[PDB]
Amino acid sequence: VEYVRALFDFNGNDDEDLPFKKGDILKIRDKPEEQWWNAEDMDGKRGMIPVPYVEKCRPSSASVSTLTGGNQDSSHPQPLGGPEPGPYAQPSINTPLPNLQNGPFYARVIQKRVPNAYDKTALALEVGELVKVTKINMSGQWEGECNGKRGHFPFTHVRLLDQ
Repeated sequence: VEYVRALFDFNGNDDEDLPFKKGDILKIRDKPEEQWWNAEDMDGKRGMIPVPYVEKCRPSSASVSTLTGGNQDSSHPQPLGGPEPGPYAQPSINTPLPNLQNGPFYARVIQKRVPNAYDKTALALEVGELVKVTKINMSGQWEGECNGKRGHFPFTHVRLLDQ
């Protein structure tokens, strides 16, 4: 309900963010939006936080483990011939993952397939859908989340919304 647990690590960095790492318990103070929530550290520090990076602290179903013991390792590339280190002639910077990514916001996937959280964890979506990328490690192949269906995929086929 109120306080939440961050088991996705955030390790932010700013005055308007609440960096954490280690099932930290952060109390909610103000939630202007639904995707983001203003939390407070256990020390007395207030900073924003990506909601998806926490569970919500609310039991109901069995097996709380949302992924405990997954595959932090990224999937190998399918394309052969190194098409390009970035997107096609894009006068903009719609490059894969710039840094941390503005999100977890709302991305409009315009080019994917039909994978199974088994194949390579690769979430399942369709051109004209949208996923909320939350997990972001490297600046290339990271992970995301739509309807729980987490996985990986290049940002070279999405159109970030207006949040």
